Amino acid sequence: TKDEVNSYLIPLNANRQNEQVFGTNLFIGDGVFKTTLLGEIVQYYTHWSGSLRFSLMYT
Amino acid sequence: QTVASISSGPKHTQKVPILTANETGATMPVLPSDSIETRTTYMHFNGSETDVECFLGRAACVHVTEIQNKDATGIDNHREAKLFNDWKINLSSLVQLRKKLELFTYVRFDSEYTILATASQPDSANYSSNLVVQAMYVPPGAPNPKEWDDYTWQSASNPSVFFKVGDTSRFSVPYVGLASAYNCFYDGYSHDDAETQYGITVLNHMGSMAFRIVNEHDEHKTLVKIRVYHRAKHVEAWIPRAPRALPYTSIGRTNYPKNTEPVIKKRKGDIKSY
Amino acid sequence: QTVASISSGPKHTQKVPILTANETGATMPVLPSDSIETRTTYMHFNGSETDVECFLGR
Amino acid sequence: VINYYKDAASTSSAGQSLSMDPSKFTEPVKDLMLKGAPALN
Amino acid sequence: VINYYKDAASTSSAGQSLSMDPSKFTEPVKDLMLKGAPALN
Amino acid sequence: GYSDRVQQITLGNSTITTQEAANAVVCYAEWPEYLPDVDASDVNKTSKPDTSVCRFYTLDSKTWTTGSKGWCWKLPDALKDMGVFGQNMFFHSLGRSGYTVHVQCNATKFHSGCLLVVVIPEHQLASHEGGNVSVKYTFTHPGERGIDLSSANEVGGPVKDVIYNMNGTLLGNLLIFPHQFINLRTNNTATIVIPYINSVPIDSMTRHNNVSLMVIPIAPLTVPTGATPSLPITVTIAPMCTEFSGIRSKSIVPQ
Amino acid sequence: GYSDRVQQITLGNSTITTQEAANAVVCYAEWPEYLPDVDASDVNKTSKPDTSVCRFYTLDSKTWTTGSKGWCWKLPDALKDMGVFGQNMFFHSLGRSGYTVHVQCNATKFHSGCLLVVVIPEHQLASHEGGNVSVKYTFTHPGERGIDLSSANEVGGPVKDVIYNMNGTLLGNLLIFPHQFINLRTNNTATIVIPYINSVPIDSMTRHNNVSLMVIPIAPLTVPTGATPSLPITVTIAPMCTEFSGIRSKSIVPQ
Amino acid sequence: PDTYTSAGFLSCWYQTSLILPPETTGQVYLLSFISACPDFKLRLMKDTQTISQT
Ligand SMILES: COc1cc(CC(=O)c2ccc(C#N)cc2)c([N+](=O)[O-])cc1OC
Repeated sequence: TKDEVNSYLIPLNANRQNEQVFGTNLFIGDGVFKTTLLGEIVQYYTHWSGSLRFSLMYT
Repeated sequence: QTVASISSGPKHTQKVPILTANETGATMPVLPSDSIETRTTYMHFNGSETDVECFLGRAACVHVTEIQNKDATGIDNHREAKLFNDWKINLSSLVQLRKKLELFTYVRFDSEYTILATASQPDSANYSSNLVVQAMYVPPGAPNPKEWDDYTWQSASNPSVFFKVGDTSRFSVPYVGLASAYNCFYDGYSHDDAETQYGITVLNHMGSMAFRIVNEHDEHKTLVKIRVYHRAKHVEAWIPRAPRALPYTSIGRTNYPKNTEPVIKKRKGDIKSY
Repeated sequence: QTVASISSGPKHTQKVPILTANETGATMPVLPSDSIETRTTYMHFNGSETDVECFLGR
Repeated sequence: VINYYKDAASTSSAGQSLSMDPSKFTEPVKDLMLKGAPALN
Repeated sequence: VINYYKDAASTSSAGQSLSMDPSKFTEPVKDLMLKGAPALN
Repeated sequence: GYSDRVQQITLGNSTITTQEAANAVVCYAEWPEYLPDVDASDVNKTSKPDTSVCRFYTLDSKTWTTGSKGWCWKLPDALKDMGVFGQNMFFHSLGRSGYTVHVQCNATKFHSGCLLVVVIPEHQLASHEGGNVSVKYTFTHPGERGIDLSSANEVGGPVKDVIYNMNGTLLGNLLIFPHQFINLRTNNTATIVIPYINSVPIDSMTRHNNVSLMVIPIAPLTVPTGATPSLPITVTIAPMCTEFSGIRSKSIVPQ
Repeated sequence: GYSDRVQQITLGNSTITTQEAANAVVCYAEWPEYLPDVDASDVNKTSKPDTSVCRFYTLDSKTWTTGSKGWCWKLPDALKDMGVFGQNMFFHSLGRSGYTVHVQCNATKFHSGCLLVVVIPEHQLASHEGGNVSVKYTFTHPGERGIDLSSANEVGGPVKDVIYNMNGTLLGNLLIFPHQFINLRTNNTATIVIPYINSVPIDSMTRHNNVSLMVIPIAPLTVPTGATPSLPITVTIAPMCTEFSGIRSKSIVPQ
Repeated sequence: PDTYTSAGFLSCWYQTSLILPPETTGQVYLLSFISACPDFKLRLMKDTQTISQT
């Protein structure tokens, strides 16, 4: 409903099988990416190209 | 220097240069010296004026728009009142330059723009105001102006030009295509969708040019008309095609009007008439 | 001039470049060639327009 | 011809290409055809 | 590029730095970490 | 001993022969080739099925009658359901390819007729509705059946007046594009080799058709007295130097 | 700094990682390779899709319960509907391939269980009916679902007593075949690289399954007190050095 | 965001499942990060929609 630390937490459920954990399109200048450092800087330019580095850390 | 025609005399051989077979798809380089007796003559010509660099290398008007200086009090939609205006950048709105560009399929070049602004005071006015125009380039993704006085006109990152009305603005822009060349035609869509748009209108999302008058309003109303000119430089062209024959109907698509006059002239007489 | 991606083929080793520990505070420079088979490509780009001199230069 | 500006786009027109090879359009055939010889042999 | 003015501030933009070293931000760790080797050994 | 008239073309396990050709055309004098590193952008290593996709596929024969207007096919669309080539088209995000087009039409020394066979890069069709109407995806993706220029317009489809090349330009100037003629008294077949022509190194093979192939009757068909007033026209196409990139799940397209 | 425990495998655009492996097995110490001229017979030039078929495909996860008997998959059958690999299988008369099998199963340091993961070349199954009854095509081509050894017999199908390996030999000697164990207290994954093993240079990929993969619980699953009495088992397979030959129309198989 | 130039999709699924040890019931979370590879390029500087005043 509002911005919060939880917005960064991706929930993972025990004993679930082959089910989807999360999804997103790759418009780096909008959506989930819009507020990130990458998204923020990317928006200062019209064109982009190259490879993205997406990582996940288990807690 | 170069010879235009070599000296050629009588002929009687089994080498018949003027007998070909156009179904091969080739246009054999037959010369006058292949079918008549010729004398020597020189070119004294390089064909510099027909170089694509020259052909697309001169300024052509690509857009005309209008904005006006008047009291903004009460106006809800500034854009509509023309307190400021837009131009969705494109080069196929005015047909003259368009037909030239469409003589090719792919085209690559840098662009040199020249923007002319002319004032007009149709109603009663005591003097001609000295207005300053601001043309700001709004690349796709940049916030669009909503009021002639948005924060958007700060233009911290968007490039923009300020110049007096009556004067002219000039600057060049590098080749901004996302691909190696611009497409004059595109037999495709934005994605595999049943209803989505067809044509280069899909590739041509170059953004807008926002125009406004920096001055506050005067007692009278001033109408400023803006004309944008485009000159190509450092030109490259690929895949020449058949010239446009029928009139255009829309920006970007090849559509032509229903019920159009024939394009080919009809003989006033026979097929034998001179 | 500069290569954007080197040619990289199949892989089966104990050297796992894509397994890191972000709690160290570092962003290991992992490349596409570290997790997929790639071909050679060049940059044809210097990044002159993203230089701070250019960014604040207008 | 002194370039006052830093970027290439700023420079003026390129000047005549001086290449001029029409054959890629007039003679795009696989087997070379010599003028004077039977088009279809 | 002839400087018409006496002071340095008068000159135009500096031109690309051409340094480009991201490691002071991406890898500010004390013990060097080699790509491919265990992050935590 | 040899002649432009007689030729053989072998790609994969398919071979076509003709004893009445008129040379062959290689678009803009360039033979198809694979994508070189210097021009590449997409970092994915590509896939080159070679012989399994670079072979001749024969489309359904059309029937040339005394009233035919012409036909128009589009590539790679026309081969989307052709063996492994087709499969690769939908399973990959990107791909590039060249082709060898072979149009066949034989009659007798008593018949007469002249077909124009041309390849048009980026053949952006026009809407018969004029104004600014678009041409729905389905109508520019006819598949191997291609578009019949003598069929009636249809909502969302393209205009089909042979005379204006379906794009507002005159038929007579179609010759500026790599072409060949099948003039029954001379020809029997037409052959055109197409190299990859695009402003990008590789592209989507489903949302964009790189070229369209048109077979247009110029000099109308005429048959000897009392003979069947029609002749079949057959189109055979073979991809070459085909590369596929970015494999994923199979793509689903409009209808 | 390195270890048999941690490994990465990259084929095509797919990469699997494991931090609890137990080395890896390369059947008969031979890495897969392409068919050399000296051994070839079929004169057709082959097709090597490379990266588009030599990648990891993940089958539906099985559920290991306290009563599971085991599962059996067959190759290339198990991948017949997997992307471009599958398509090539049916469009070609012949083909050969090797694989990298990766079986996954993780629990906690409190669980206990031991799976035998083995590759059996020419695993000719037996009919539960005995005598001289055959095993219908359908039943040895289960697809990616594989055969469940704890399911009931069915007319025309194979016998499924885990104990007799579905062929009249004892389970305990299955270890003479290239294998690996997934012992929960040690293992997390099992990896086996399979080279092409056949008495012919290349073969039909639909009428003959070169090897079958079996995942058999030996030491039964046990979970900590009050925990879910099951663990999922996932099988991921990637073809390698795949060659297809003799392309024609698509094959139609029983059911 | 432009359709012609869309980049695709990113998704994550369970390969096997998440297994917790005894005496453990708390929720488990993942932290995701995004950054660019040296591969990266950006062109044509423009104003951002991420700030305004008013
Ligand atoms: C002067 O107004 C501007 C115009 C443009 C558009 C441009 O140059 C262009 C030219 C030809 C074709 C084609 N085909 C596509 C785009 C850009 N721009 O694209 O960035 C900026 C402008 O002011 C910074």
